[PDB]
This record gives sequence, structure tokens and C-alpha cells, in this order.
Amino acid sequence: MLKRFPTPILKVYWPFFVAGAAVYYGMSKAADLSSNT
Amino acid sequence: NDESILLLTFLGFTGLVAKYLAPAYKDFADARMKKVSDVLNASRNKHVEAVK
Amino acid sequence: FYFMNQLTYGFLLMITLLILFSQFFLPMILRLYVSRLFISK
Amino acid sequence: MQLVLAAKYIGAGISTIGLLGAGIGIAIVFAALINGVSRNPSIKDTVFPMAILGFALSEATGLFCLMVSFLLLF
Amino acid sequence: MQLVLAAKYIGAGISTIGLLGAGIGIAIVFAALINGVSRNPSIKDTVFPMAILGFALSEATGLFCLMVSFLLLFG
Amino acid sequence: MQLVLAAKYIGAGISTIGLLGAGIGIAIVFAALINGVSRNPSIKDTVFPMAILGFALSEATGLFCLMVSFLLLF
Amino acid sequence: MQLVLAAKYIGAGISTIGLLGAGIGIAIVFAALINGVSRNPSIKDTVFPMAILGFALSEATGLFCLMVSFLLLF
Amino acid sequence: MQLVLAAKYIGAGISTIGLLGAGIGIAIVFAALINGVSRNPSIKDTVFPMAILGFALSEATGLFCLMVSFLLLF
Amino acid sequence: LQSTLDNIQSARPFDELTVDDLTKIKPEIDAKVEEMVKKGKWDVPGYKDRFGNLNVM
Amino acid sequence: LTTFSLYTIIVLLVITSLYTLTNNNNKIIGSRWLISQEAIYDTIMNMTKGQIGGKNWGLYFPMIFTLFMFIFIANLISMIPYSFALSAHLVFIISLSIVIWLGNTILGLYKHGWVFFSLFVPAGTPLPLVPLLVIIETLSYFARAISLGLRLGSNILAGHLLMVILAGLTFNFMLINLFTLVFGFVPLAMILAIMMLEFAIGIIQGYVWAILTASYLKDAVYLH
Repeated sequence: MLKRFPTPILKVYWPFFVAGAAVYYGMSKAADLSSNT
Repeated sequence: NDESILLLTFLGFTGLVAKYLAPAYKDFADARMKKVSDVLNASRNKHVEAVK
Repeated sequence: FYFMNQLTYGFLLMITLLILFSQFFLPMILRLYVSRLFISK
Repeated sequence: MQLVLAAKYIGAGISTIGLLGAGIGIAIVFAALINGVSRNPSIKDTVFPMAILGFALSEATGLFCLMVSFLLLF
Repeated sequence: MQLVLAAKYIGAGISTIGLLGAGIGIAIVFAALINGVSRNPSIKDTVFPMAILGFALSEATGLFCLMVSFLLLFG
Repeated sequence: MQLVLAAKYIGAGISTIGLLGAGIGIAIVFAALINGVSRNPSIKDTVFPMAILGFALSEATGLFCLMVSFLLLF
Repeated sequence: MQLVLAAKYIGAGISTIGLLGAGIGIAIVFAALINGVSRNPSIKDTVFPMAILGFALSEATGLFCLMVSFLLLF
Repeated sequence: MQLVLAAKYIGAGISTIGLLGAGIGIAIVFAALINGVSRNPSIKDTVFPMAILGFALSEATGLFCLMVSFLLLF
Repeated sequence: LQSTLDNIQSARPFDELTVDDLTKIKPEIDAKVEEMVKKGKWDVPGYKDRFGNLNVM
Repeated sequence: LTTFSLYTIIVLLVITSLYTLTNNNNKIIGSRWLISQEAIYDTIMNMTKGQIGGKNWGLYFPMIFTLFMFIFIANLISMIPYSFALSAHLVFIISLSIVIWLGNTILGLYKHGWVFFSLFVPAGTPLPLVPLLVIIETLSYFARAISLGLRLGSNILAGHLLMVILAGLTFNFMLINLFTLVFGFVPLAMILAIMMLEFAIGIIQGYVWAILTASYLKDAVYLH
């Protein structure tokens, strides 16, 4: 039913995750640069 | 006002969404559980005469 | 502008859906597959 | 006010361009109708009314253009 | 203000011509319908509701151009 | 504030001109659907999603022109 | 300045008019794919990727028009 | 200088229209390619290259129009 | 074997059996799923023969 | 808690109460809800074979599924005239397209390295034609990524505003006409038609987004 049979969750999904992290670093500085508040 | 009329109209549309004039997916689903149930009658019995 | 609790949270949402699908209902669909497979045999 | 009426007339004239659609639409509809009726006379009775309806709809779009041009004329 | 209303008028008039594309789209849909029913009379029932759908989509695009002209006129 | 608004309206109109191609395109994709299913009744399930997808592409194309128009409206 | 922005707006609007061809092009590409699958259903798997390739190319044309329009805007 | 840059923007917007022709052309090339390949699966290997090159420089024509628009902008 | 026939006639949960109960009745049903993922046989055939894929139109 | 975040919480509240909160029949059927998602699950699973298949289609299946679920749910409840849908900004749809492309290349650069640059020259286009094609191919890679994000969000914005603009006209019509009848139900009729279109387009554009992001994954994993 919800019997957890292990499947790839992080083993092969790393590239998009590290891409997201590389986005995040800079993704907050873009708002800081264009504060306009 | 105008906003209240729009919600009432979609509720009528949602009422028409309720009908779909005997929706196909209802019968498309109806064909499924019978198909699912019937094969379990045949498949389980298939090994029943295996010991028979 | 506002990104903190949405994009990181978006990937966390994808991870949660990944769990609740691939660990729960992919095994469920597979389990019914193999269940009826052994029902025939 | 002079420029207002001037551009109103200009807008009506440029809105009348839409009749090109009605014209070449009835054009292609009747061309297909001729091709179909020549293919076999049996299908003519079934195909003519819907071709007429398509003509009516294309010229209804043309009439919409004409009406908006009319609003930019009176 | 006068030039603003004048520009609104001419912009609406130029935006009207989407009904040209709507009419040609519905015309070509009906033309393909005619050819299909003539070649295959049996496929007529299968293709007619689809043709109504395509008509509706093309005339929706044209009518939306009409409302764009309307909002340029009155707004 | 006057001339800029006027040119904004004119640019909006001459960008709304773009939906012509989107309509003609969705219609011709669907026309090809009609002809293909008429010639081959068995390919309907194979070709219908493809033509619907092409429809969505051309409609999003016209909607892009529409958005370019809106950015010069509000 | 005001005339500069006005011409920016009208140039963006008249840059928008180059994507009707992109829409018609992606549409005729998908139409030809429908026709080809009608003639040759088996070759559909081999022939499909070129449809998306041509779609991407024509969309690239349309967004080149977008790039001109947007650089004219902002 | 105001009118000069204004008309430079207008000219760039008009010039970027070449992508319409580029897209329509590459799409008719793709349409003929698909029709021929479906009608002749064996011809695919020897009809791929010049079709690729042809729509490539058909797009290069629109690229030339885009470059004219670029020089008008800058 | 006669008791097996009497066993099967009144013990047929063809509409209410649990797959986890199938795990309990045979650990092989449990066992055969883990090494399936680890060895890389992600795709599972043998389904469309019995149930259609149920594709939407 | 911005409008985006609270909307995102509402998304997951609906997500769990379709298939996670039935879980009682211990069968493949027994609830028509289950038939609903497995239909969608099967349409994308076979699509995963048809587009990503050959070595690792099932490996990358969930991202296409999760993204399709994300777009599907975000487009369902988007018609009500007060639907402040996705903050009326839709900037994240661009962001999703950007991160999807950016992850696509890193996978390409990781799995191919310098070979990823050979993707710009599929079959022919010799040295005289190499610079022209690599310019078209590389610019295209930026091109359809940004186009994918903007087209979905703008049309949702376009659909939402054409809800309101036509609605205001109906308010004008029903207030001015005294005794006639054909002034407000026909504008109501278009409202009924234009709402079905917006509901319809969101469904396919979610599918189109699913097919597209699938299409770019092929190019990253497989060089052609």
C-alpha cells in the first residue's frame, strides 16, 4: 500500500539539485542588487 | 453584484460539469473494475484446476 | 524577488512527491502487477 | 476634435480590411465544395448545407469587421 | 486628450483585422471537412465534432481580437 | 504623456496584428488532422494528440503576441 | 525623449509582426507530419524529432522578433 | 537626434520582419522533407543533408534581416 | 490435496486480498522486488497482457 | 507568508487528498480516484519510453511527473474571477524554466564535457557552415528555455485578465438595458466559452511543458 520499496531519490537526481544550489547562491544577491525598496 | 453573478454561472456550469450527459469516464471506469474483477476470477481459478 | 521559501521549497516538494510516489504507489502498481501475475500461476 | 474624427475615419478604413478574410474564406469554402461535389454527386446533399453555414460564419466575421468600422463612422 | 482618443480609434481599427484570420481559419477547417466527407463519407461523424471544436477555437481568437478593439475603443 | 500614450496604443494594435498567423496555423494543423483521419480511420488515436499539441503551440504563439500587446496597455 | 519612447513602442509593435510567419511555419510543419503519418504510420517514430526541430527553429525566429521588440521596449 | 534615433528604432522594427520569411521557408522545406520521407523512407539518408543546409541559410536570410535591425539599433 | 481443494473454495479473496498479505504468505514476493531495483531492471513487463494500459483517449 | 507561499501550501493540501487519502481497498481498483492518476501516470510513463527510452527513461521519470503534477494542479483552480492566480506575477514559471535548462546543461557538461559542444553539429554543416550552425544551435538553447517559461505564465495572466475585462463589460450591459433580453447572456455565453478555453489550455500546456522538458532531456543524455 505504502510499503516503501527503495527507489532512486537522490543517487541520480544530484545534477539538478546542485544546479539549484548554484542558482540559490546568486539568486538572493540578485534581489539584493536590485533592491529598489 | 457582477462578481456574484459570475460565481452563480459557474456553479450552473459546475452543475453541468456534474452531468456530462452520462459521462464516458464513469462508464470507462465501470468497464475497468469489472475487467479487473473478472480476470481475478479466471486467474485464481486457473491454478485451482492445476491441483485438480 | 521573493524566492527563499518557494524554490528551495519547490525542490523539497519534488522530493516529497518523489517519496510518496516512487516509494508508495509505484510499489503499489508493481505489487498489483506481480500479485495478479502469481494469481494466474 | 478634428484629429479625433480624422483618426476615426482612418480606423474605420483600416478595420474594413477584414473583408479580405470573408472574401477568400468563401472562396476556399466554395472551392472545396466544388471539389467534393465533383468527386461524387452522392455527397453533395450532405456537404452543401455545412458549406453554406461556413460561408455564413466567414461573412459573419466580415460583418463584425464591417460593424466595428461602422462604429468608427457614426 | 484628442490625440489619445484618435490613437485609441486607429489602434482598435487595426486590431479588428483578427476576424480576417478567424474567418480564414474556420473556412479552411470547413474546407478540410468537405474534402474528408467527400472522400470518406463514413468518417464524417468522427470528424464533424472535431470540426466544430476547431471552428470554435478560430472564431474565439477572432472574437478576442474584436474585444481587444473594443477595449481600445472604450478604454 | 500624450504622444507616448498614442504610440503605446498603436504599438499594441500592430502587435495584436499577430493573432492572424496563430489562427491560420491552428486551423491548418486541424485541417491536416481532418484529411489524415479521413484517409486513414485507424490513425485517429495516433494523430489527434499531435494535432492538439500543435494547436497549443500556435495558440501560445498568438498569446505571446497578445502579451506583447498587453505590456503596451497596462 | 517622448518621441524616442514613442518610436520605441511602435518599433516593438512592428517587430511583433514577424512571428505570424513562425506560427504558420510550425503549423505547416505539424500538418506535414500529420500527412506523413497518414501515408506512412510506421515511419512516425523516425520522423517525429524533425518536427520538434523545425518547431524550435521557427520559434527561434519568432523570439528573434521578440528580442528586437523587447530591446526596443526595455 | 530625437527623430534620428526614433526612425532608427522604427527601421529596426520593420527590418526584423525577415524572420517571418525565414520561418515560413524553413517550414515549407521541412514539410516537403517529411512528405518525401514518408512517401520514400529509403530517400531519407540522401535527402537529409541539403535540406538541412537549405533551411539553415533560409534562416541565415532572416539572420541578415536581424543584423540590419541590429545596425539600425546600434 | 483434497483439503487443498476445500481450502481454495472457501478462501478466495479475489476482491479483498492484501498485497502485504502476499508479502506475508511468500517472502519471495517481498524478496523479488528489492534486487529488482538494485540490479537496474526498473521497467516491468507482463502487465499490458492482462490489463490494458488505460490510456486516456 | 507571501501569496506564492500560501498558494503553494494549498497545492499540497489538494495533492494528498486525491490518492494518498483513499488507501483502503488494497487493490488496483476500488476507487475511481485511483483510476484517474494511474491514467495520467500511464500516459506519461509510456511517453517516457517514447521520448526518453533506451537506457535511463525510468531513472528520470519522476521529474517530468512531478513538474507535470505541479503545472497541472496550479492550472486547475485558476478560473474564478477573484483568482489572484500565482500572485499575478508568474515570475517563478520563468525561474522554473531557467533552473530546468541550467540543470540540463550541467548534466550535459558532466556526462559529455567537451563532447557537449559537438551537439551543435548534428550530421553535416562543414567548417564553412560550422560557425553559422553553432550560433543558431547555442542561441536556440537559450531561446526555447526562456520562451517556455514566459508563454505559460503570460497566457495564465492573459486568461485571468480576459476574465475580468469581459466581466466588467457584462456589468455595464446588465445595468443599462431596461426591457430587452439579448444584452447580457450572450456576453455571459462568451464568459462560459472563454473560461472553458482557459481551463482547457492549462491542461495541454502542462502536457506541452511535460513533453518539452522531456525533449530537452534527450538532447542532454543522448547526443545527435
